Amino acid sequence: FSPYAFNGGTVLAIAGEDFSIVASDTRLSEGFSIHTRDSPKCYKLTDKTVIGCSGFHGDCLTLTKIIEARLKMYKHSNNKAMTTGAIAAMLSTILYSRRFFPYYVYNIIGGLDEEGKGAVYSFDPVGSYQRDSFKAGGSASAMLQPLLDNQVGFKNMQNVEHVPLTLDRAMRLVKDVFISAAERDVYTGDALRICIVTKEGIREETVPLRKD
Amino acid sequence: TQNPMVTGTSVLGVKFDGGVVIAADMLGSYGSLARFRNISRIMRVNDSTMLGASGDYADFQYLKQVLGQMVIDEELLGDGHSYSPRAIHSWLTRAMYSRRSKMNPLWNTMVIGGYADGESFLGYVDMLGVAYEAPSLATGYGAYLAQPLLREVLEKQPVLSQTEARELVERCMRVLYYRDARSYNRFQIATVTEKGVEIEGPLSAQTNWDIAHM
Amino acid sequence: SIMSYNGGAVMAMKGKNCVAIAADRRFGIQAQMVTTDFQKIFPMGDRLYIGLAGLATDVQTVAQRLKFRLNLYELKEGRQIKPYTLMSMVANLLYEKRFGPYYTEPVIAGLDPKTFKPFICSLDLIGCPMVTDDFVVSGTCSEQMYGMCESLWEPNMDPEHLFETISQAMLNAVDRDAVSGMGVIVHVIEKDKITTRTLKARMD
Amino acid sequence: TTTLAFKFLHGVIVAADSRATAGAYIASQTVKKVIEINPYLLGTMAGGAADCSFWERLLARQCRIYELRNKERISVAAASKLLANMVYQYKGMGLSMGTMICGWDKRGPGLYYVDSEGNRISGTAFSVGSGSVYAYGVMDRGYSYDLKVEEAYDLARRAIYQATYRDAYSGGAVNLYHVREDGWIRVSSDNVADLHDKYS
Amino acid sequence: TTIMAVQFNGGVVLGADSRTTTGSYIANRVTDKLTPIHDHIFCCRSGSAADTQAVADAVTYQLGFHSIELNEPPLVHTAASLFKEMCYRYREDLMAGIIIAGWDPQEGGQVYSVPMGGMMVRQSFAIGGSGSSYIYGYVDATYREGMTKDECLQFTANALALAMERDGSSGGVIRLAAIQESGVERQVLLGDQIPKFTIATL
Amino acid sequence: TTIMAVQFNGGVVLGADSRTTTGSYIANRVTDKLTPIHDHIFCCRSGSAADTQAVADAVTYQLGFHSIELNEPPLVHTAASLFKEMCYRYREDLMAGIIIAGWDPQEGGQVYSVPMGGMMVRQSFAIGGSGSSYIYGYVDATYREGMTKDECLQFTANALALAMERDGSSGGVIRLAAIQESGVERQVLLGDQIPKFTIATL
Amino acid sequence: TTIAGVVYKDGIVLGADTRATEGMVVADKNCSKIHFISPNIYCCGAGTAADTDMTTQLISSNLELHSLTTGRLPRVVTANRMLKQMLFRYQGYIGAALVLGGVDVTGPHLYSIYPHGSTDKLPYVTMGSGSLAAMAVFEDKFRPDMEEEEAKKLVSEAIAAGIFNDLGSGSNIDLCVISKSKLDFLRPFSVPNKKGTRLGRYRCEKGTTAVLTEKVTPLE
Amino acid sequence: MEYLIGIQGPDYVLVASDRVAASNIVQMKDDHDKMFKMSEKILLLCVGEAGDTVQFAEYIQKNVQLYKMRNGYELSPTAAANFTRRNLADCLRSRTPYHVNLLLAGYDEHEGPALYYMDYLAALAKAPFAAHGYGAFLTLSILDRYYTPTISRERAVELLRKCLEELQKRFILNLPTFSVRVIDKDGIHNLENIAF
Amino acid sequence: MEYLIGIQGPDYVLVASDRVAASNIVQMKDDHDKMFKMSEKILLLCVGEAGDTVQFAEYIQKNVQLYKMRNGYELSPTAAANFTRRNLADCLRSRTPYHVNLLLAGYDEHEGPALYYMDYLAALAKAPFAAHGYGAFLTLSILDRYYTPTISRERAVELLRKCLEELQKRFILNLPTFSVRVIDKDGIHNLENIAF
Ligand SMILES: *[B]([O])([O])[C]([C][C]([C])[C])[N]C(=O)C1=[C]N([C]2[C][C][C][C][C]2)N=N1
Ligand SMILES: *[B]([O])([O])[C]([C][C]([C])[C])[N]C(=O)C1=[C]N([C]2[C][C][C][C][C]2)N=N1
Ligand SMILES: *[B]([O])([O])[C]([C][C]([C])[C])[N]C(=O)C1=[C]N([C]2[C][C][C][C][C]2)N=N1
Repeated sequence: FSPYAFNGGTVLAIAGEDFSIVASDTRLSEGFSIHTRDSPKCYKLTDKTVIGCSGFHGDCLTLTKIIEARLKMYKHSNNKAMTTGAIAAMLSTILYSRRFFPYYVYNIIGGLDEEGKGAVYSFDPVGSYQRDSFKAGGSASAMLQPLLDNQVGFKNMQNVEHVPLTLDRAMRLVKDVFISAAERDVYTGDALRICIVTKEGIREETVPLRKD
Repeated sequence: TQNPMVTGTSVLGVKFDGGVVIAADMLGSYGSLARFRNISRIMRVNDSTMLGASGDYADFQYLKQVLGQMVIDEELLGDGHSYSPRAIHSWLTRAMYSRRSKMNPLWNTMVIGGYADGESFLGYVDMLGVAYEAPSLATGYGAYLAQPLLREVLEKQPVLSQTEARELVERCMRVLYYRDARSYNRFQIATVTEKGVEIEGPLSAQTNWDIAHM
Repeated sequence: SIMSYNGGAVMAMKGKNCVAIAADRRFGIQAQMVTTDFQKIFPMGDRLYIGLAGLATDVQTVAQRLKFRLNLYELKEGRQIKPYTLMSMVANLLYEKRFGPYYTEPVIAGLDPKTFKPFICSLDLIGCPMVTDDFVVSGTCSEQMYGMCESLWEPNMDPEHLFETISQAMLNAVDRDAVSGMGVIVHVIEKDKITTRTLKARMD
Repeated sequence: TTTLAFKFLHGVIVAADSRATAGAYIASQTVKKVIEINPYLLGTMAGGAADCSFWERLLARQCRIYELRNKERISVAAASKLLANMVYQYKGMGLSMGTMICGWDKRGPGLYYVDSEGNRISGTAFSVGSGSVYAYGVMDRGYSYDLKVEEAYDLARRAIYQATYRDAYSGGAVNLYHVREDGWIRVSSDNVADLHDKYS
Repeated sequence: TTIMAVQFNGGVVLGADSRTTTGSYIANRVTDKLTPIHDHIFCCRSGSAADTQAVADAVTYQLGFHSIELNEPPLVHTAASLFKEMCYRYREDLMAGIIIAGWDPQEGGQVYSVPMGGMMVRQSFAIGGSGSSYIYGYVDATYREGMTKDECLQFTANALALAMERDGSSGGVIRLAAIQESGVERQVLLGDQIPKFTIATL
Repeated sequence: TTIMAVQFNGGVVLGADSRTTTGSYIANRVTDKLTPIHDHIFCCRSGSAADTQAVADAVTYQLGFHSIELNEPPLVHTAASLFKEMCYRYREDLMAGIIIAGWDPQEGGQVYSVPMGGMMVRQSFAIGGSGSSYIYGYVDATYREGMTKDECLQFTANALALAMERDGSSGGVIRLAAIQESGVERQVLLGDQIPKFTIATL
Repeated sequence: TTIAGVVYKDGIVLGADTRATEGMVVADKNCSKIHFISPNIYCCGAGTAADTDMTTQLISSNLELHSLTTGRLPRVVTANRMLKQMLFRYQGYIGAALVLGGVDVTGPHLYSIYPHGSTDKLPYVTMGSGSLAAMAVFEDKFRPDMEEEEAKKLVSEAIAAGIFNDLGSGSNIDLCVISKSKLDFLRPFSVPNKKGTRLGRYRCEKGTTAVLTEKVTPLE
Repeated sequence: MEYLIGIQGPDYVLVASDRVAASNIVQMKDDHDKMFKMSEKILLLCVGEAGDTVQFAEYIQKNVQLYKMRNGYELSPTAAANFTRRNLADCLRSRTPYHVNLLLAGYDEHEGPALYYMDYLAALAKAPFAAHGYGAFLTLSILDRYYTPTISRERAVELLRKCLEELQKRFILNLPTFSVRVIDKDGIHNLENIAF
Repeated sequence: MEYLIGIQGPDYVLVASDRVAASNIVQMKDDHDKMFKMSEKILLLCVGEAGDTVQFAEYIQKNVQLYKMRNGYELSPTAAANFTRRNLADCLRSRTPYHVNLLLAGYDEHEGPALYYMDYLAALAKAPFAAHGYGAFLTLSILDRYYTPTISRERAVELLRKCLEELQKRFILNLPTFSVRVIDKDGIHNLENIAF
């Protein structure tokens, strides 16, 4: 009896100086079949924090529910909402609590920090985490990471002036890298959900992808 | 339950304009043997919810009694509040995941069909605790055979009628009887609308064997 | 996996009237690097190059046996071998050991003799030919390479534009792989020249 | 992972690489393998990223609580002993961590190595990780107890550089720390690519 | 093992073989597989001898106590539900194939099937054991609605006899039981009384 | 798979299902399991499809050549002996359950059984396949000596139909064959023509 | 992989997808799965790609040699026998499940050969990982003696069912119509999938990549 | 674990190896020779399987010596390293594959000094310096940091000492003595053993 | 492999042990101490499992030191060796059994010197001399042939050298330094380390 199931799905996260984009595909699968074509992996935690998970859907559904409850309990005793950094630090301890029967989930929290600048936290299945600028996790994480490194991090480029990451240029980048991941990865496809975390709230955009 | 005993095959499910229709053959298989050919694999939770489970039949009977008590318990209070199709689906997802986390799951794959507050709900819960919603569902071998047919009708006609969805369910049941080696030609058809949950059958399909002569 | 024992990655791209073939130079046993100038790309005849990835011992064996066959073929029917003919030759060699195959995924790239039409292809361990129109990757970091080429490759690039694309794809693909890197060698095959330069990569 | 530590005449030098891997794939290249327990306590990490991170953070919380009750900073020997007893409970359960506790308490500079297996020894020069074997070569060769601060920084940087050149699981940058009597200080964080251009 | 239970208007008819084998050896050649759970409630045991005896004793205890508190003849469905509970609870530890069949004032003659997993299903007739596989086609082609208490006894004897010849784990004598409102009537069928079928010969 | 062969005065009657399953999926729902080895010699295949086809082709080749040299209709026993040879030779590599049945001028209508191991035994009627386990009791209680060519066709159709309902590996249509001295007569029984037995219901 | 075939009024219609995966990654989005055995006989192949090519290439050369000798048109039985006998000899180790369809003197014949060596002569067949999806379309809309255009539409729907429901199949749809007087190899027949248009350019301007060494060589 | 090492200079190759033969926990020999003289300017260092090393090194040697007899001239270091690599790679998928790691050192008149590294999977690789064994991990970094292409013979031996001294204090095994040789234009020269 | 050794004389016990702490193929420490001072005249030498040795030796030590505090007098060598044997034997069939081999040396005022040998299965045995590890096989025979019951302290140290010298030339492991101690009526005395 296997308690885990690979359901696929990729989640992206890019942090700006005033925003934070968290995108993911909406295809749930198993083996070679497609469960549903409409299953986004992005969840709105607070008003400035969005979590994205991929992997075993059973654990994603449970982890997300636990995080929702932990946020409510924290607001009851501390009388204030939990910050992005506090939600990342708390997730680490929750993932490591099941260290000998871990959640098969790849989480990528994206929001805004105290200052007001975009924040992105990448997590590992057992709980390890760190804050970065951009991050890709899922079944196409290895296909997208290198592109973001080159395009956003300006790695391996000798003659570039390194222009600031604007919200309009990052919106195209997320759409572009996911259109390339749907051409190679068989777990990525059908629809792309994009959540933009700004100071005026969380916006949501949906773009179609390949269905084959 | 590490190893299932008497199991059931695929359960179909498709949402239509004003309700949800669910089909399931009435057969309890013991390996490759058709042991029980008259068992109902569809249960009516309450007035707006119905359930169709595939897999271990003993687990389905345990869930049938654990759900029946819940509905009865809630009706005793009579405060107006009642479990919706979405609330039952949620409860089942937590029950399936909890069992799976304790290394002792209920070998089943359910299809929850309901109709409350003007919305048709079609849920799906497996033994690992994996759950989602969709316009049309199919478990067991129906995901490889019936799912493709249901999805090919909902792509050009997203909204279906009661008669259209029912005619599509019969076509899928007939295709499952030709290719699934663990299915029977005797099935039940449950429908949940504004009037409630109604079960019909046993029904049969119109199988043709012209290809046997060629 | 046996293929991930020595690491390495080969890439072939197509341009207007040119082809490019790049490869990593790190030779190493598992986690330890031995030399940083291992040859993974071999010349099969002026405008025809073959890049091999996988087990280093099978990379040298397959390159030597293919050369042995290629020499006899060119002497017999006194003419230059055609890119498509070499693929069939290589595929046939790999399929002889169908149940005890060589651990190497070849990547052929070159211009057709006389017509000078670009040609790139890749084969699996048992010799399964796959002729494409854009690019072909082979190595321990194909996923990373697949993502780079998919969003960088353009339909009709020139020699200079093609060199920049294949170099940026390899440099960013081998930086995500641990057992791949330590220098990158690129060969740009044109109609009258064969430019070969080693890119400045990370020595990690 | 490649982390080294050695105590010379002017305190303790701590250096580490910044690269996480998920098999052949390079997960990250900006991971901080050196965690600060407090102003006079440093802790290195090698092995299980989640294992070392959670247990060193647990040790840091224990050291802060200890200082509130006894109204004094914990020693380097007590800090390592605490951590050693923590991981011993889960011995032979899968825990993977090779830390190095460094600090300057009452008996001068102290450097202890503590792994998940059960080891807990003190020394003058340690090296944990998959690239530790390569780091040892350069370390010992250039190690001297009367090394100057500038010469000690060079040795630690050069030792991590050569280890990342030979080991595939070590790379990124080279974070260097210097523990003194007044407390540890962040010396530098040179990138391996820039070190390669300087050593060539 | 080859147990069988059929029902008629009045009540039900039970039947079983009597062979208990431990490998290729018959440890008990006259085993009594039909176990009385109550006055008008019996049960055919199949599977593990130790598991079926333990469960039958437990159910008999629980049913007896339950019937003394309610001051009424126990329902056949109640006995079957008790069996089902233990069969499902300890499904990973027990190996039983109980067939509960009896007669009560409410529903009359009933036959319940409680297979290995622990599921409970009511049928007009049920067959269990290792030798029941060979008579699946026979019971489906011979059973007819409206059988009397006399035809049911001949139907059960015929099916059990056919399973005893093909199965190595089934044999010995045949223990029948006809439960009605009047009471229970046991009957054994030995050598000459056991239905015989001419073996095809050239 | 459910194959069956019975014999009468004139010749023999064959029958089989048509389902070919690869797991819980029916790859071929109208498979022809009855294979002609010669003019008046057929054979029902069971077990592995690739193994039974390979052997049948080989035997058909050997029997055809043997019959052309002897200038005489081949004996049914000769065809069965050929099958037996290959079945025994490669018993550790093949998975077949062939049933050779035909008619020859010497012995008339004969039915031979060549099970997995490679043994050969002549019977008046034989059943093979995975679905033959459920009809063992039915054929033993229904078969009677003296059956005509018409009763044999109804006997085979009845037994195959009963096995198709209980077995998951058996189903589809029913392919019959009546071989006599006059020749071979094939016949298929589809949906409505397939014998039906009222399922016990409450 | 989704390969299928049907037998219409006067001919054979073969179809297949064009996606080739190397695990859960698309290696080739336009590979040919319909192989030429002879002028009147074609073959759709799934399973092990390398074995499917080598087996069809060998049988096609054997059928070509046989055709030159006899001087007549090859039969579908001959191709079937050769394949099934060779496949059986390797004891299933040559993973090659193909759909053999062609038209000869006896008419149009469609076979399905499995890796172990078993064959099936049916009016319609489906192979591959998306075989159950294509079979559902054939078991819901197939009718005997269909028109050429009707058979092409039904076989296109079968390949489309597999392409959109199976993760192992995608790209385009390949068709192959073999009749008594013609052979129409339509590749591609239908393109249900198309890469999305770029939202921005990522061109690598010259001089963006540093170079440590450089050596040019002038070829004749 | 046995230890081999090679250092290629401007016009010379410096090779060294441990001379310890051991069975289970005891050292049976403290003056074992792991170097095989293939020719006048070619040395084949071999380590690995108990019986395979000598069987393989002697077969190659026999053929290399046979080559000179029938031809009149010796095989070059490159050709000798390719011949041995081809023979080890042929047995790899055979009935009896030799599990041996080796280093080939030689001096070609028109090519200078050559140092070849080979593992047990028959993967040939020319290198400026190399090592085999569990001690290679500890000494490869020392080499890297101190080795320069124009290194002189005197500094090459001084550099060798450093690597061997590192093994003395860091390695867990007992390697007290090492065999040292040098190949240049005047053939192979025996150098004083480095003992500790 | 770690090495322990004990030699009991007429009125003294001589114990020695290697001071090498090692991880995989490298020696992390060359001055490690494997001796635990249980009391004023009791030494507990411990080797074995990585984490078990210290955990077990410190637990015994704590209890032996506790015994003296509450009673005013120390535990005898025999009682201390029986207490440790009883504790190791209780964990044997428990959830977490310590895999440690040890030697207990002590001097009792009314009983003289005592040398106890104990394996990981908690089997106590008094002996005139003993050893632990893979080096015990090579040195136990030397002891047997040269050890006499009336051996003097000076000859006991000379005899110890012979055993350690045998390890230097025969053992495959690297044990260059050894810790030496002696227990008599004046307590425990630190002897100069024997280095090679
Ligand atoms: B080091 O390489 O040891 C490094 C030290 C950490 C970052 C403090 N460890 C890792 O890189 C690392 C790798 N992993 C897992 C390996 C198996 C798959 C999941 C990740 N954890 N830490
Ligand atoms: B039957 O064959 O299934 C039968 C049913 C029982 C009698 C209720 N079972 C057995 O034959 C049987 C035999 N045993 C034991 C095996 C070990 C030795 C003691 C008998 N258990 N069930
Ligand atoms: B029967 O069920 O025994 C039947 C008899 C055959 C048709 C003569 N066997 C099969 O059903 C069967 C199926 N297969 C293969 C399994 C692998 C895929 C191809 C079919 N082999 N025998």
